[PDB]
Amino acid sequence: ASAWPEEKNYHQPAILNSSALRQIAEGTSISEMWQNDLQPLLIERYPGSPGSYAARQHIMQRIQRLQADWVLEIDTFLSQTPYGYRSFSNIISTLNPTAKRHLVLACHYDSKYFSHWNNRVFVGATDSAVPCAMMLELARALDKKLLSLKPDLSLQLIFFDGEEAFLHWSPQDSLYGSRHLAAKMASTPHPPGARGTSQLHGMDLLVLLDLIGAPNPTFPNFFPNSARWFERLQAIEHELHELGLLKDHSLEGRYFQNYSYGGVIQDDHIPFLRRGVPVLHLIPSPFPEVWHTMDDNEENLDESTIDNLNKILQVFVLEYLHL
Amino acid sequence: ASAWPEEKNYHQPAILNSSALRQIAEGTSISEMWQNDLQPLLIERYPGSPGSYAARQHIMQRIQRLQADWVLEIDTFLSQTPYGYRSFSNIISTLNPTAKRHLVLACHYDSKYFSHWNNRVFVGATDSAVPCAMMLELARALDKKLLSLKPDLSLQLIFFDGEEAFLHWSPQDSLYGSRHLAAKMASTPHPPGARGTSQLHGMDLLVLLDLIGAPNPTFPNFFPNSARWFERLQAIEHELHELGLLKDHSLEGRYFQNYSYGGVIQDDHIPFLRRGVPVLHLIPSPFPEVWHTMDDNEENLDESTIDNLNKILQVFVLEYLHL
Amino acid sequence: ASAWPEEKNYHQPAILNSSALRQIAEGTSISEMWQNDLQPLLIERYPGSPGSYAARQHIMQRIQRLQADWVLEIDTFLSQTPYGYRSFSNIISTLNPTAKRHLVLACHYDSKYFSHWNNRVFVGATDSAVPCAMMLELARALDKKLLSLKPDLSLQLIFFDGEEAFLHWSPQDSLYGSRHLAAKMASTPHPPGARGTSQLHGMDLLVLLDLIGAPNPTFPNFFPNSARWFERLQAIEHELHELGLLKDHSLEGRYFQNYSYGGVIQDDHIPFLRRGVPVLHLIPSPFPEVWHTMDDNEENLDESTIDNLNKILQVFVLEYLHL
Amino acid sequence: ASAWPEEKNYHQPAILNSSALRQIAEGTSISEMWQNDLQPLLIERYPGSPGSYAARQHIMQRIQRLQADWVLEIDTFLSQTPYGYRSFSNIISTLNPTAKRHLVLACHYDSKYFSHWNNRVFVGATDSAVPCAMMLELARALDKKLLSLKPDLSLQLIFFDGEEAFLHWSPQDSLYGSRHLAAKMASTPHPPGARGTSQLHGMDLLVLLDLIGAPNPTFPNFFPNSARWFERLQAIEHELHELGLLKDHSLEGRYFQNYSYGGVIQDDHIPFLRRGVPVLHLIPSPFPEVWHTMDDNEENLDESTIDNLNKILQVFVLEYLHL
Amino acid sequence: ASAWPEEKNYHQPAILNSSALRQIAEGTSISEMWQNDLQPLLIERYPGSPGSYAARQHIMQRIQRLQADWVLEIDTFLSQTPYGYRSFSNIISTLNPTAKRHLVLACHYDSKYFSHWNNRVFVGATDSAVPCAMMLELARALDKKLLSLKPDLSLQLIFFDGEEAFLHWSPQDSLYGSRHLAAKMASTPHPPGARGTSQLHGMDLLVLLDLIGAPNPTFPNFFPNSARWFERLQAIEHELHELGLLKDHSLEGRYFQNYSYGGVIQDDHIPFLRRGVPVLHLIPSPFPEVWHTMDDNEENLDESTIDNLNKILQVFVLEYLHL
Ligand SMILES: O=C1Nc2cccc(O)c2/C1=C/c1ccc2[nH]cnc2c1
Ligand SMILES: O=C1Nc2cccc(O)c2/C1=C/c1ccc2[nH]cnc2c1
Ligand SMILES: O=C1Nc2cccc(O)c2/C1=C/c1ccc2[nH]cnc2c1
Ligand SMILES: O=C1Nc2cccc(O)c2/C1=C/c1ccc2[nH]cnc2c1
Ligand SMILES: O=C1Nc2cccc(O)c2/C1=C/c1ccc2[nH]cnc2c1
Ligand SMILES: [Zn+2]
Ligand SMILES: [Zn+2]
Ligand SMILES: [Zn+2]
Repeated sequence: ASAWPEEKNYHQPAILNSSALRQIAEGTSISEMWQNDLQPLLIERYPGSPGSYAARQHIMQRIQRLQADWVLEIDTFLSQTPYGYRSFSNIISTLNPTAKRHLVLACHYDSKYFSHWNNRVFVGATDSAVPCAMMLELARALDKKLLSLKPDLSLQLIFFDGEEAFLHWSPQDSLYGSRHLAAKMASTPHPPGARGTSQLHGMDLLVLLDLIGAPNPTFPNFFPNSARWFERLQAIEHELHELGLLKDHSLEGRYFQNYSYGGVIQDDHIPFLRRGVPVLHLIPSPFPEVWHTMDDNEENLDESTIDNLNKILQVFVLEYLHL
Repeated sequence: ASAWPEEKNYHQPAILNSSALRQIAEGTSISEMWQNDLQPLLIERYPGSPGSYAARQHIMQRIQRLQADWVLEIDTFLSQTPYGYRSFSNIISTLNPTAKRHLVLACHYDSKYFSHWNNRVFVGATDSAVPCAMMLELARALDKKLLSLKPDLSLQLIFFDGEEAFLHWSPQDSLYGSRHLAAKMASTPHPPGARGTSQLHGMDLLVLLDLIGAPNPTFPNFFPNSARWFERLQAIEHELHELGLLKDHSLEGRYFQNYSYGGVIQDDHIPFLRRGVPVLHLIPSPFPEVWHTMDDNEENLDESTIDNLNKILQVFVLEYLHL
Repeated sequence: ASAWPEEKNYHQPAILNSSALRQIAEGTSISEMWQNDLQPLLIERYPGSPGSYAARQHIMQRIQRLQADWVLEIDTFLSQTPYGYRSFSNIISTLNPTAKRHLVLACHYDSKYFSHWNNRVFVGATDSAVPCAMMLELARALDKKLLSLKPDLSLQLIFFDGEEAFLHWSPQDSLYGSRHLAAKMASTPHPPGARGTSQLHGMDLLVLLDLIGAPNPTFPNFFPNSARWFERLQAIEHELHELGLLKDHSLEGRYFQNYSYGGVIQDDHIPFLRRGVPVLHLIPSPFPEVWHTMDDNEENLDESTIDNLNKILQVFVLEYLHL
Repeated sequence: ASAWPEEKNYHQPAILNSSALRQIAEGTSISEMWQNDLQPLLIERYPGSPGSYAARQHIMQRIQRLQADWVLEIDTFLSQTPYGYRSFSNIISTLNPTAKRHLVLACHYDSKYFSHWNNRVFVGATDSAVPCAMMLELARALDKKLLSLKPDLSLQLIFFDGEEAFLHWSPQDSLYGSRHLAAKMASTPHPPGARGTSQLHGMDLLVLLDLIGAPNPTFPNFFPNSARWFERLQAIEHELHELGLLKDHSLEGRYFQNYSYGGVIQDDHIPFLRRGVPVLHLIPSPFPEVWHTMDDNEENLDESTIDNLNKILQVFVLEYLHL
Repeated sequence: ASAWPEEKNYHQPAILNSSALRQIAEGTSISEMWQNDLQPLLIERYPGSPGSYAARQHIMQRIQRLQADWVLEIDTFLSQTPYGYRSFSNIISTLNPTAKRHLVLACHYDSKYFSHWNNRVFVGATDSAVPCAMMLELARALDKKLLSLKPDLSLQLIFFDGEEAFLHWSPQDSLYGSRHLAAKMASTPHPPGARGTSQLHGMDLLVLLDLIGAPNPTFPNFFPNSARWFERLQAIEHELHELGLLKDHSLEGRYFQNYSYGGVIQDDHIPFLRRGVPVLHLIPSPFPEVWHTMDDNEENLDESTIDNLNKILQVFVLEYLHL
């Protein structure tokens, strides 16, 4: 072995000064997101649907148009399901695919499948369209600072397909895209040429976005080995606050509260967690009230909470990457 | 047929009086223990390592020098790993190894393997040198009373090796020591000649110590089939306090708070829980802030708390045995 | 296929008005239940025993004599245990077995096995003799209304056998009755004739009653996919309070409090949960103080709480069933 | 545990006098079985299909009409498959089901699915329509004698559904009818009321036919626990050959040759074999030139082979049973 | 999915004229293969070793210089072993990779590991150097005719890696490279774009050469799904002898001895077998006397057998592609 698989345990962020926090907050627009990034994602988009494709395309078009040098893979692939073999398509977007080490942001871009019911269709605006767009926006806003990557550490985005069960939740039916990738990754050597290290050794932290966009969200600290990064999220919230750069926000309705969580939620982090990647699992607890109902729509999203999280998330990242 | 494997559900402590308690609190010396028992254990001691043999060795010397008739074993064994085959040696000390029934205290004596960082070394002072020292001090301090063991019950210690993961947490990369010993014990008639009962039948209660020594520990009540025993710790802690025999201690920071914990922590109790041994898992929640950092060192141990838990554990254990 | 299996996902209660609720409250008798439904069952009744058969007869008898066209079946089977192959018998009681959708109420009629000790016997009053009697007392109290059934939806009761471990709680030694019937039903097409849908697609909801009986329960909201229905028991609890209809009750000692839970409890629901049946697990957290003690007897049951739960549950059902 | 489930190991044939053998070989018509029991099933019959339902009904026509008190049970059921849950229906015809012990003859009434090709359809003459017809022709030919069952033994036919793969052969995609029924009978006390003796116990021996009906076939001795029962066929072939009653039959081309076999064949006996039911697996070895060909049709059946095997078999049966 | 996946089942060879056989048999030179392909590969080449690279590199150069448009992929991939992780590389030479249906030839190119014994080194000449060679030679011999592929059917060579155990042969420790490719192929839509047909579905038949190059070898016919292609290897054998294009060859020691085998040989075909690929396993039985000995070397190969085979294969292939 070498020892760069351990740099991640000692990596510390480069915190920002008020002046620079001001720039980031100004730097993101929730209304360009609602419109250019998000509103096209609010379609049925279950696996194999024409929405999976148009969403898939959408996602790319919007990255493909930034200036940073995003390398875009489509891991199309086949997996068995209760209704038989079916075709899935993960989207990986990478800066510096040799960037030996990577911080990874991820969501799922699929939407559960439901029959239409009294003319209503499920689009998951929280589950998980807001996370997709949040990621899209982050690329957009950080684009100029992200150019400065031509520590051997860059950023990677993943939009998994196939997160939701088709019929009914169970290990055998769920997490199609991330069960695949987790494993295809553990058996790809990194960097090219390596001999005992995989692409999983270069995932410093997997930051997973799930179920985001409802009001009054509260995220637990799930794992002890990413706690310190959670504590950063706390602090970034507290300070963006104390400087007036959050909207409709108060410390008694914080998002990241130093309460921990008992059990585990299953999600696209599990395939990775179980292989030892450190996961920062930004899923709120309790779930949104509209969870897995046709009311998980745009009408019930909370614009101001998304905007605040964009700013929190964009800071955490630049801080982690020392940009 | 004998039903002695049930005697454990109806087992009651013989609770102690305020003379007795004063006497115990008197005859335990956090400062001897710190010098004589724990300072030797504070070295890189991952399985393999010279540390490991030193510690193994240390542990046995300080037991061998006490008067009661301890019987130490060194189950050394092979088992597969991500880095190929490797060798582990558990330490089992036992009084009265025909004591049909045994109360068992236990911990792990390895230290996790970490490369060296800024010429710093991971030595695991709470994970888990302190528990090991605590156990060794308890045998010391109780020695003259343990002699009494020449209800057919006695005490037994175990110091597991290979609790930690070599690479990354998983069923397959962890608990090498305890997984091994739980099997070998499930398959060993107890008592010699028995036909249907294994040594696990003889394990009353497994008290397992992990992650002790940091300030403001809070120990959940994890299992309903050991919860009256967790009540006794609550009650011991209380009296030793109302009697003024704890140091820097207040009830607003009790250690045993009647709080119930969601999930399961993974640890050396697992192989014995899933086979039906009761466990009193003295691990705190949340873990210590220094967990699995190079800061899990001696400078960050709280003498006073460790000393308080000695008294508590020592009294628990005498009450269990009726000494 | 047809979409009726999704109906459960949109199904609303037919909430009842004050006068209706006054009627229901007056319609159930806790003492009748106690005398004629529950005292028969407080015997040693573990699988095999004379108890098990006496208990089994007793249940059907008491069902048999009602006016609604209940269809009792037995389902004797055989399963391996750590003492060999022993023989079990589940009780099903169905209304309108052609009712494509059923709401299911279920509990467990076996008693854990213990050696007599001090000439006492484990009879499992809360675990789970009381829940059996409540389901009984609901079939009686609601009989006139339940007759109306000659939305395609009716009610099944299930009394499971062999819930408890024979020696030691493990996946292998536990839930004999429910792992049997989960499977049996997942492989019985429903409605007869169908080609893609099982008897489980026609479980709207499984209400599992376990460990009810003791003073001061608190029931957590275990699952998001049944939370709306937990909320309804919150609403029922409230309104029946606001109206005088509960005894020795205060809202600061509510039964159903919006408190979600950490890790999963294992119980007859699991063979169903993981096949996708939404579950409502009316078990308390913390368990009763008498859990698996000989003291789990008649003397330690709060008749007054059980009465209050009888009423809450009886309403919950009429509201589901639109009676 | 009791005796009778061991009788099947001490069981001996009533070897039959030269004369009666004539009556037997005289009372079976090959062309009645060809027109009346066989040509009906020479149709597409994969499961679910119209052919399936037709065949299942044809089979019953014939059994139902014979004088003996055959007890018919369809066993419909559901199971997961490479195209999703699908439904399956075994057939079981039983005499004296109170008869604790049953000699059991079995085969598979489905056809394997193929697209069409050349406007040609796969029908499974060998695999396994002929096995089926043979069992019918058998129950006819012997009905007058079977009638005598009003040792506690009797006979049972079983036609399995869904033995063949939907897609490709795998333990997950095959033997749907036998994996099922094995389990259903493993879990079924026999005789009614029993507490340790399943319905497999009373399976004396399992004669499974398969791919029968091409010319010049070879049946290896497969299992030691039935080689005694194989030797009798070897003996039965001989003596019927020596006595003139075969047709077109060399002894230097016997059907039952001494010649053990190396590996196993996967077939509807596995499930019943893993659980220790004595099997007699009349499948040829090799397989017919036509196997899983469009040509496995009626033109390439040899009337004489089949007629030869109906004689052997029916004598095998009557000897086993003491008629 | 449609039906082209079934074309194989009905695919027929374009048998050859005795004019052509000569034309072909003339066209292979056992001696150039012997100094141009075979000898380079006779080197230590277990996985990870420089000989592994040296051999891999040799394989391609030769295919590179060929006229056809062979498309060599390189499947470097990482897997777990008893010595820990380690890297591995499979070679995939393909033609018309858009050819939906392929015929596939394979062997493994690694060599078992051994210590050095009295100055001897293991180079599995039999195992399986010759096979790498025989396949290369075929690609030569026929290139001009392969050229004609620009039914949608073509050809593919696969040289696996890590076929040989590292230590003690076992499922977990063998076929590293083929287990990895069956899975990667199982999950890769073929053709590009499809929605339920994998790359395995294009494998019409996998021809697997192993342990070839001793004298007088008997290849059994292992599988019924491919016996009709074993018979073609007879027909071709037997006709080339009587035409005299075989050397040192009697028809009293034919290789393809229509003789059936019992059990299954574990080898690289297995992962492909249990996913339903049709396999023609050309591994003699018994294995060479040299097997897994220092003596499995050039000295003990039989130039004449090898050339012979070299001729049957090439014919078989030409007959499969109709060329
Ligand atoms: O999909 C699901 N079906 C369920 C049925 C019963 C209980 C459950 O917890 C679930 C469930 C969980 C879940 C977890 C993360 C998710 N992210 C987006 N949708 C998400 C869903
Ligand atoms: O070793 C570990 N690596 C992890 C990565 C993510 C989450 C985790 O809980 C762990 C973990 C757990 C753990 C549990 C009990 C222990 N006792 C002593 N060390 C202990 C460690
Ligand atoms: O049976 C059990 N033996 C245990 C030993 C240690 C820890 C445990 O949680 C259990 C346990 C659980 C349990 C769960 C649900 C039940 N419902 C009725 N009895 C119940 C018992
Ligand atoms: O169905 C099958 N598809 C295969 C593909 C490759 C190799 C094989 O051995 C098989 C196979 C076996 C088989 C076994 C018993 C049968 N009884 C009736 N049809 C039968 C078929
Ligand atoms: O590797 C092996 N070790 C064994 C030990 C005992 C019995 C066996 O059949 C084997 C064995 C089989 C085998 C199969 C294909 C091979 N190709 C090259 N080596 C090959 C070896
Ligand atoms: Zn640790
Ligand atoms: Zn219980
Ligand atoms: Zn070999």
